[PDB]
Amino acid sequence: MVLSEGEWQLVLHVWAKVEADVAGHGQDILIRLFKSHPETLEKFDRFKHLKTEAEMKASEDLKKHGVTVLTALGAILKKKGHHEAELKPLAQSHATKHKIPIKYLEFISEAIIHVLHSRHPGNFGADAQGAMNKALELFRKDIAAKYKELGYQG
Ligand code: HEM
Repeated sequence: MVLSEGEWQLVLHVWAKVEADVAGHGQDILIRLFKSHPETLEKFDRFKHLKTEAEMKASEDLKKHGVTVLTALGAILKKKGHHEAELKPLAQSHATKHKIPIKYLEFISEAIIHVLHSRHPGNFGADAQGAMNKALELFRKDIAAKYKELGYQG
């Protein structure tokens, strides 16, 4: 898979909007993921005690982790597909430490797209969506490759 320059520009255009409230987005994205796919919460020792949306929104630590996740993702997308060095420490931790199947990266991808629509009603069109989808798909495929490289079936 390869994106056009056009597609990458739309991805980065949308990302600047995320970077205006990273905490806000990172918080909503984690919560969306936890709500839609509750089995993902169980992977988080620090958070799995959070039963409901209202509890999740009042956790400062969940908000902080959202910043962590979006910071790393942002550094990756900014590379426009030349992201191998950024991917390695990430593939390493999520494969060997955290034990996250690739299927869960598809779920958080869907969460990101949803939050982007919720947070940017008039901004985020069919085209930007198509671009973000391809960018996230690229990330998922290349991280799946790095899992296999480390000996893991993602
Ligand atoms: C765009 C997707 C993702 C990015 C960029 C990302 C990034 C990160 C980063 C930077 C960390 C902290 C350092 C590390 O442990 O590697 C982290 C920790 C973690 N990630 Fe992810 N992650 C992603 C998706 C997921 C998903 C889908 C799950 C589980 C369903 C997951 C589970 C975890 C866990 C359990 C930790 C350790 C959290 C802690 O207790 O501090 N990640 N992730």
